[PDB]
Amino acid sequence: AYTNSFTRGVYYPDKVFRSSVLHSTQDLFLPFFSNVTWFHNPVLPFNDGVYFAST
Amino acid sequence: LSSTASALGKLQDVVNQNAQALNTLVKQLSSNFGAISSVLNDILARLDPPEAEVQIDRLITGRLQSLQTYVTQQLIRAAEIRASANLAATKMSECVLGQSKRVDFCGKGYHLMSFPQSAPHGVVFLHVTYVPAQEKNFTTAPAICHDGKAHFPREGVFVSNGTHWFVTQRNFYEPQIITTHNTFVSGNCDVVIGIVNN
Amino acid sequence: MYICGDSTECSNLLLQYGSFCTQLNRALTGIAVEQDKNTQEVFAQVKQIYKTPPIKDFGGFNFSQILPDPSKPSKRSFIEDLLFNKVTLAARDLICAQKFNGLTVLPPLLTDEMIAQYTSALLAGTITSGWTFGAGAALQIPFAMQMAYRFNGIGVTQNVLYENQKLIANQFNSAIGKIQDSLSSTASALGKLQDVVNQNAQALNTLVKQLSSNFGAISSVLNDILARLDPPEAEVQIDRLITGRLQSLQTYVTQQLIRAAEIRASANLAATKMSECVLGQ
Amino acid sequence: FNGLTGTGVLTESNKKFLPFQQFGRDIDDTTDAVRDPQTLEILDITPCSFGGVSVITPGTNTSNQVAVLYQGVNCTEVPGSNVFQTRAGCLIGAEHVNNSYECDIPIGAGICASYQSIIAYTMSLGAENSVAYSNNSIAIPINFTISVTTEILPVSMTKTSVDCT
Amino acid sequence: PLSETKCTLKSFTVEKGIYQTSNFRVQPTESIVRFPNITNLCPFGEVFNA
Amino acid sequence: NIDGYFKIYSKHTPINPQGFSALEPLVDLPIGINITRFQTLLAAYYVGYLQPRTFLLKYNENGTITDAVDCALD
Ligand SMILES: *[C@@H]1O[C@H](CO)[C@@H](O[C@@H]2O[C@H](CO)[C@@H](O)[C@H](O)[C@H]2NC(C)=O)[C@H](O)[C@H]1NC(C)=O
Ligand SMILES: *[C@@H]1O[C@H](CO)[C@@H](O[C@@H]2O[C@H](CO)[C@@H](O)[C@H](O)[C@H]2NC(C)=O)[C@H](O)[C@H]1NC(C)=O
Ligand SMILES: *[C@@H]1O[C@H](CO)[C@@H](O[C@@H]2O[C@H](CO)[C@@H](O)[C@H](O)[C@H]2NC(C)=O)[C@H](O)[C@H]1NC(C)=O
Ligand SMILES: *[C@@H]1O[C@H](CO)[C@@H](O[C@@H]2O[C@H](CO)[C@@H](O)[C@H](O)[C@H]2NC(C)=O)[C@H](O)[C@H]1NC(C)=O
Ligand SMILES: *[C@@H]1O[C@H](CO)[C@@H](O[C@@H]2O[C@H](CO)[C@@H](O)[C@H](O)[C@H]2NC(C)=O)[C@H](O)[C@H]1NC(C)=O
Ligand SMILES: *[C@@H]1O[C@H](CO)[C@@H](O[C@@H]2O[C@H](CO)[C@@H](O)[C@H](O)[C@H]2NC(C)=O)[C@H](O)[C@H]1NC(C)=O
Ligand SMILES: *[C@@H]1O[C@H](CO)[C@@H](O[C@@H]2O[C@H](CO)[C@@H](O)[C@H](O)[C@H]2NC(C)=O)[C@H](O)[C@H]1NC(C)=O
Ligand SMILES: *[C@@H]1O[C@H](CO)[C@@H](O[C@@H]2O[C@H](CO)[C@@H](O)[C@H](O)[C@H]2NC(C)=O)[C@H](O)[C@H]1NC(C)=O
Ligand SMILES: *[C@@H]1O[C@H](CO)[C@@H](O[C@@H]2O[C@H](CO)[C@@H](O)[C@H](O)[C@H]2NC(C)=O)[C@H](O)[C@H]1NC(C)=O
Ligand SMILES: *[C@@H]1O[C@H](CO)[C@@H](O[C@@H]2O[C@H](CO)[C@@H](O)[C@H](O)[C@H]2NC(C)=O)[C@H](O)[C@H]1NC(C)=O
Ligand SMILES: *[C@@H]1O[C@H](CO)[C@@H](O)[C@H](O)[C@H]1NC(C)=O
Ligand SMILES: *[C@@H]1O[C@H](CO)[C@@H](O)[C@H](O)[C@H]1NC(C)=O
Ligand SMILES: *[C@@H]1O[C@H](CO)[C@@H](O)[C@H](O)[C@H]1NC(C)=O
Ligand SMILES: *[C@@H]1O[C@H](CO)[C@@H](O)[C@H](O)[C@H]1NC(C)=O
Ligand SMILES: *[C@@H]1O[C@H](CO)[C@@H](O)[C@H](O)[C@H]1NC(C)=O
Repeated sequence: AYTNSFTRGVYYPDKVFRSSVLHSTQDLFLPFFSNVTWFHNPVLPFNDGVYFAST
Repeated sequence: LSSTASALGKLQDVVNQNAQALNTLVKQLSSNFGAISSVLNDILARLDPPEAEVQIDRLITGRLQSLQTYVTQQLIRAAEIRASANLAATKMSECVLGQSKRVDFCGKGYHLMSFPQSAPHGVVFLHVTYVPAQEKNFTTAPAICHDGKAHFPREGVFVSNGTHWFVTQRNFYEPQIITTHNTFVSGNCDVVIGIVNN
Repeated sequence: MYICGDSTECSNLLLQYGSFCTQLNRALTGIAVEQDKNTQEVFAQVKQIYKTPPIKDFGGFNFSQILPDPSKPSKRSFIEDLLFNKVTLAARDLICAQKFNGLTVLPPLLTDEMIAQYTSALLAGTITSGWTFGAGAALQIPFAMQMAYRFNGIGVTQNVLYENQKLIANQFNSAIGKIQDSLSSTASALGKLQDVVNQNAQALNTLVKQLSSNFGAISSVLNDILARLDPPEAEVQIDRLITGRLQSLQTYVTQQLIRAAEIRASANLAATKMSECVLGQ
Repeated sequence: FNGLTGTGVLTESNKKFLPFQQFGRDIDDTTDAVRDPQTLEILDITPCSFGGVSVITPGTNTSNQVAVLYQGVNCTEVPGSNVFQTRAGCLIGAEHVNNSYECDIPIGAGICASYQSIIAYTMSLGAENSVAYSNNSIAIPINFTISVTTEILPVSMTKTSVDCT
Repeated sequence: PLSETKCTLKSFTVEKGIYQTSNFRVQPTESIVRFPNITNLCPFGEVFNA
Repeated sequence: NIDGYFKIYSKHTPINPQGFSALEPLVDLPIGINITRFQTLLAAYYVGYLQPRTFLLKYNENGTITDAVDCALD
């Protein structure tokens, strides 16, 4: 399957506290509404980061 | 005018502002601006062209910056002076050449006439105005019921001095007797609120 | 303080560029005094403070939603309170208006309650005495006769008022209640004031934001640059930062001059309207 | 604190830092609170006060006394004469009264000083009078006066030309 | 301060009013530096007290 | 992995995709290696890849991330 990562994968970019504001960041994220290659072992590539979910 | 001073504040303020701007423009010629000397002759005649070029470039850019700032300030000030000149033109066109019915435009009171006079870089108006005084009280009423009809005043107002009733103009106390020639009738009087028999 | 930030070598480098700070501060002070003059000439059109009579019998008209009330502490009327609550964007949270970078907000000369007293004086004068309080001394005159004189000035005879006093009083009361409701419920009616506030705030924010750019130097903070390199050859970067920040400051000052000019024009128009349409017809 | 360097006044605070967070921030990237790495407590940071001074003088022709007004400083850390705390700063050298006169040296927020000894008080907008409004009375003038005023308007300024070269 | 006003205006007589002289800043008195607890120090006696 | 630092975030054990929940850092390791591939030990695991993007993040009143929008989608 090739299910859709709806809105998954936003991580606190740094340790700076901040309250009730809206910030704009430039960082290495997993884009919204993309395909995740479901799996079920292959030596997958890394190519600057990886999100890995399981259940 | 002759004894008291500080009446001509605005023209003096204009002159002072212009003089200060020009003086601080001139004074900016002694600044180093990051070069080795303020004067250009010695630095030109004391070093080789390769470094004289750099120093002269720094001086040139500093002086261009200062001159640009001065020009922009002059433009702003000229705009505000133009607005004031337009207002003065309007005031002379309306209050000198005619009588103005618009309130508080020329003076404080009712307007009668004006006279202009010159000045160094401006104009001076001498408005003449009418101002009332020494009031009283009296007792008013909006209509007069006679023969079942209501009589209203053409121009003026009804007053009473305690016993009798008069019509007087609004801006001056000149009482008159009430006749048919200066009052007009409209309908019966059972709907007006403050009618008075007479 | 804005350019250098408490460093002796930066001050030594800066003092040789002339007297820019002098004309900058002079321009800002000129703007501030202009603002004070604006407000003073707009509102202070009267010499005394007239007070509304305790008993209200204004011929059937109902003014209770404009005249001030004693229950509120600020002595502001109802419509003024609706208008003050609607501008969302000073108790005791004061003496704390300064920011980390040198910049301050001075308080206005005329407190809000003084402006409230001015407008109350104007409105009670025009209710009781008509327009005669703008020429000489106030002369009382009942409200019904003042309204008849105000009809008689647009070409309608004054018979029309005294047989239609009730209709006119009812229409005025209904219209004032309707405007109250429209102002209370509908938003986005105070466009001009809010746009002015937003423009000022955005200009200040971008001025502050500009403080953190390399401008072509090694870094954006003076302390790191001065503590990493040697004084013989670490002066070029300081010079670059000084020039950049001077440029940004001049830009901001010029924009403020333009905006102050347009606000001055608007204040003049408001003064004319307040002198010709309130104190007369 | 642990690398970051600054100047300010440290106060006990009541923020809710997340455990992995070290130091807070404001809207404009200006440090606001810091967690101290010895007892894990939050400390708010306030910049050290500034504010231009000003001098209030009645004119050298009259006397040589002045009153100094510091702008926007809580008048506790100022350092001689009477110290008056107002909402626009604090006054040094001017005594405070309990009256209200129309004033001539406005200093702000409704307070405005004037010479007597240099007092500081609150403005008085005008003499508060009441017109006796009654529904059947008027007031008609019986005399008049004629008054002459002045108005001064600038129309032009000096013409100047400057050569660039 | 009167002398400061006379300097700023560049005149020996100053008219009635309010003038701006200068600005002041409160100077910091103390320096404070803080660092986390000193723990897991490098082993040194394992090559001496062995 | 960025310039010698290998960072592992996580959300450990959310209890029931779909929805919103931010990921809090757990560990940073200062080594630095030319790294190109990986393989797990012994079960079905979704995998996704990260690329540079611009995001807008809305912080809560308590410092938690409660909403975020992309900036090159529509
Ligand atoms: C109100 O005005 C009328 C008109 O002037 C006054 O009536 C006259 O009063 C004078 C003396 O004040 C008498 O000599 C006249 O004979 C009066 N005229 C008539 C027709 O009787 C009247 O007195 C004034 N009211 C008051 C209270 O003085
Ligand atoms: C103007 O005067 C008063 C203002 O309140 C009112 O007159 C009252 O009229 C009623 C009925 O006619 C009387 O019972 C009262 O005694 C009157 N009061 C006073 C003080 O006179 C009314 O508003 C107006 N009256 C007239 C005649 O215009
Ligand atoms: C003005 O005069 C008219 C006419 O007399 C008065 O109207 C009379 O009022 C009385 C009492 O209200 C009635 O009994 C009569 O029927 C009315 N008509 C007539 C023809 O007398 C009126 O009251 C007077 N008003 C004043 C203020 O004096
Ligand atoms: C003038 O308008 C006000 C505003 O409505 C009226 O005040 C109302 O008075 C009634 C009776 O006391 C109350 O039930 C309403 O709640 C009041 N309105 C408000 C908004 O609180 C006032 O009564 C009017 N004037 C007269 C003479 O009736
Ligand atoms: C003039 O217009 C007014 C309102 O615009 C009319 O007054 C209304 O008349 C109706 C019917 O008589 C009443 O139910 C309303 O209460 C009245 N309104 C008010 C505010 O009093 C009036 O009838 C119109 N007149 C003519 C001749 O057309
Ligand atoms: C100047 O600072 C002092 C010290 O904080 C203020 O006095 C305290 O003010 C707070 C409110 O800000 C009150 O809760 C305290 O009761 C006050 N007294 C203390 C702490 O002993 C003073 O108000 C400040 N001056 C101002 C704000 O004008
Ligand atoms: C017109 O009459 C009114 C009321 O009788 C006068 O107003 C009062 O005048 C007395 C005079 O001693 C004062 O003590 C009161 O304070 C006044 N009332 C108010 C509310 O101020 C008024 O002065 C009279 N007009 C003239 C020109 O004398
Ligand atoms: C209106 O006011 C004028 C002055 O403002 C009064 O004229 C003065 O009257 C006194 C008393 O006789 C004389 O001493 C003055 O010389 C007069 N002045 C002038 C310029 O002539 C005038 O009397 C007042 N009107 C009334 C009706 O009293
Ligand atoms: C750093 O070390 C100090 C002293 O060794 C610790 O302070 C003690 O912390 C314990 C917590 O279990 C308290 O019961 C003691 O009362 C504290 N003593 C003093 C003198 O403060 C501190 O907790 C340590 N902090 C860290 C983060 O390791
Ligand atoms: C943010 O945190 C504060 C304090 O931790 C929360 O405020 C209180 O939190 C306690 C914790 O159980 C509740 O019992 C109270 O009801 C909260 N009071 C209020 C007024 O909120 C606050 O709820 C948190 N906000 C969040 C999580 O959105
Ligand atoms: C995922 O891939 C399938 C086919 O490989 C494609 O139809 C679908 O549009 C992709 N999803 C997204 C969000 O692009
Ligand atoms: C100084 O000059 C002013 C100018 O108006 C005057 O008011 C003041 O009385 C003079 N002082 C003395 C002591 O004469
Ligand atoms: C003003 O009056 C109040 C109360 O009457 C008093 O406490 C205060 O000391 C007075 N202030 C001065 C300066 O006299
Ligand atoms: C070895 O132990 C002694 C105590 O007997 C101590 O003084 C010394 O510092 C230790 N050596 C080292 C390297 O710490
Ligand atoms: C990867 O190897 C190259 C040499 O081939 C080296 O220059 C670089 O620093 C290395 N980077 C990492 C992250 O190992």
